[PDB]
Amino acid sequence: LTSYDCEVNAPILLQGEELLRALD
Amino acid sequence: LTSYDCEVNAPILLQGEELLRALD
Amino acid sequence: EPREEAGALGPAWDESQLRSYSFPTRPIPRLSQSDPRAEELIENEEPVVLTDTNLVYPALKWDLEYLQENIGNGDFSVYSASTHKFLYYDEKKMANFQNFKPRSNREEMKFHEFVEKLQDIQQRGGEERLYLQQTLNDTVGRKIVMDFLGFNWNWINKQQGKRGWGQLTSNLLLIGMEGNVTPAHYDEQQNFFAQIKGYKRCILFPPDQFECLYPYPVHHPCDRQSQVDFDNPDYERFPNFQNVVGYETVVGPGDVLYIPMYWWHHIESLLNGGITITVNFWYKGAPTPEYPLKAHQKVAIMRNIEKMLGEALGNPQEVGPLLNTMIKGRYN
Amino acid sequence: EPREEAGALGPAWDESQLRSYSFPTRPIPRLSQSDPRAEELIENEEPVVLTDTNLVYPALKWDLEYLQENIGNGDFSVYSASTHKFLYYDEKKMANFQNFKPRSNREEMKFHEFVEKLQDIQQRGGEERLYLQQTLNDTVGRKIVMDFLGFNWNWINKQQGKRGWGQLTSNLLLIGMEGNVTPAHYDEQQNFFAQIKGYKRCILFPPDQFECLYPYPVHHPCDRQSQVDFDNPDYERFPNFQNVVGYETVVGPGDVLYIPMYWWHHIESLLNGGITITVNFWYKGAPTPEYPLKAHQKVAIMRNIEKMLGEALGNPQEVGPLLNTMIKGRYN
Ligand SMILES: O=C(O)CNC(=O)C(=O)O
Ligand SMILES: O=C(O)CNC(=O)C(=O)O
Ligand SMILES: [Fe+2]
Ligand SMILES: [Fe+2]
Repeated sequence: LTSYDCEVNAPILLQGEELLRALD
Repeated sequence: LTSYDCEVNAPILLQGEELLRALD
Repeated sequence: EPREEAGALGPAWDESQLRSYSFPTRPIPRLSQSDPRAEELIENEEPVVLTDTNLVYPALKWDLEYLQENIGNGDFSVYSASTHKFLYYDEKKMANFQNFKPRSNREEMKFHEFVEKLQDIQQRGGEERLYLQQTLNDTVGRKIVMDFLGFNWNWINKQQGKRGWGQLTSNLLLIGMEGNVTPAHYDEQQNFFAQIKGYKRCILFPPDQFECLYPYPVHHPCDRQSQVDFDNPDYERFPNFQNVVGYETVVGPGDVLYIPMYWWHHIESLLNGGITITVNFWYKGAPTPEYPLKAHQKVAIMRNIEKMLGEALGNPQEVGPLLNTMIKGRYN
Repeated sequence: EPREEAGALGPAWDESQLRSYSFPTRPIPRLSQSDPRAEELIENEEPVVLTDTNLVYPALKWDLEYLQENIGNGDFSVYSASTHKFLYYDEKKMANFQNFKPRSNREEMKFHEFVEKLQDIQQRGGEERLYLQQTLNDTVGRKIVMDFLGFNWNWINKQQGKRGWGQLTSNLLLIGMEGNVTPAHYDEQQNFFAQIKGYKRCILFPPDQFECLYPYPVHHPCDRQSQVDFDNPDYERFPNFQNVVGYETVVGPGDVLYIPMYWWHHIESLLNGGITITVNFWYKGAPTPEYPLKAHQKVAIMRNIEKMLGEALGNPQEVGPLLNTMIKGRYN
């Protein structure tokens, strides 16, 4: 009940952690 | 969420179905 | 209109024996058990008075003398009150509501002690009121066992089977003084309510009248009971009680009232009608399997939200403030 | 008091560039990354402006010309508005609220098209406003890739590790016109907010100010955003907005603002300050494991109740009436 999602003001092409690793 | 309990105006010695069968 | 007792024994009761309330009602149908309409009502979870089930035929001879002589030496829960209202409360929930002060007290006694108490009040013209409410169990004596076995199990077992109900959990024996009232509440089990001695006026309200009846918070001892004082309704706190509409009937010896699960009910022993005796049959409801949702399903949902919040917050008194915080300026 | 730019270049900004609002605020601390107090604040999920992380040092040279030349031919989401307020909305939830009419529209375009649009507005003295908001992905060109790799991953990876956070989900590139406002809302991820060009005033409110900020219903497109119009607060609908107290700061090139998960934030590009550029770093929060419960935990609970009710009722618009039915005359 205390659990939470990860929604932000942007929709859910690599990005974040995936972008970084692919690049490195 | 639609599930329900069986609380009534009485607390929760055999009784009900158990009383009946023991007797019969 | 009050029925006429067979043999020209006159009206079983009259209007002056009914308490006066602020809302209108319509009659619950009184039907024969063989009438298809009765089956339709039960199937649809709607109340009906059945006049000829012979459900507790053998108990029709019961009275205080016969019961004292035959019901054993087991303990009976007897409530004592200074008011006609016997508001039910759950003792296990009292710790969480230290400020709740019950108007009635439970005392455990032997049947003959209950009977003696009733006698002392009568003789001393006392205003005290008693209401015995005790589940039938193995301590009852031989004759009561014989009587109980003579109940119409054939008929009620078919009902249980036909409706997909769960098990019989208990049979509550209720013995009340004239004028006693069990204030409006709903129970979470199916109920065949079998009248044995005297007359009780039963006022029922469908589950969709939840908004008009204002049950206590789930964690309060009076969970499932209405907060409205039917004798002095506070319309400022409970404005929709002005919209309540009941279904009513008066049951007498031999009658069985089906009180469907989640249906609100207010029960009163007729003024000046002497003691009343009733035995109920409580069955767990069928299993929770489609839209649109039924009223009683929404009630189950609300109860569940209250229950989960109490557990998650770790203090049931925090439930209200969180709910308020959720709705103000957002959903209200 | 506005800071002085190195080299006697005068005040970075002045009071007249800030919009005027109805509530008081206190400053967010500005500290060095090496200052133990900064670590304490982040550990405790409290905001802090870090002045020397060099988090996006290589991006400090970014401007429209350099980005147009190097950021690739991928699509960029650009919002267009007739007002300074760019209220965020979730397009997937629009079907369930047919009457919601967004004040801004999203258009997908190439970077050079965004730049051209900005130019046309300037020249034609238009009142139109644009706000590019686009997650950084694989279509960016070589130089941007080089810049991105030059971010201070060493420092931010340690932060991620130290706080038990989950993965970096994305980096949002925000390019706004002077005067643009992102209205108050909270995000469910941890955020290091790295300012690159221009100045943005950030007003934050702790999660325990939920009662003062009145977020939309969870199923509404503006879920997580405040319903209060900061420019014309309706105290009749939102009386506790009269009790709101913010934490504020103005960030400029090189500054990093930690916006802790669940903290409300209102962000505005200074009036007459030219375009602004920011890159955020969004990380999923740590795992849900003790009483008393934190404010943000109660917020999570409320969101969950809303979510479950919407699913159980089968229509999110039924959520409000059920909640109201639950509390009136019972918990309010
Ligand atoms: O008969 C009474 O006074 C009370 N009975 C019930 O509420 C019941 O049987 O469910
Ligand atoms: O910078 C802006 O205008 C909006 N940014 C955010 O709300 C954010 O990064 O979480
Ligand atoms: Fe009952
Ligand atoms: Fe945000």
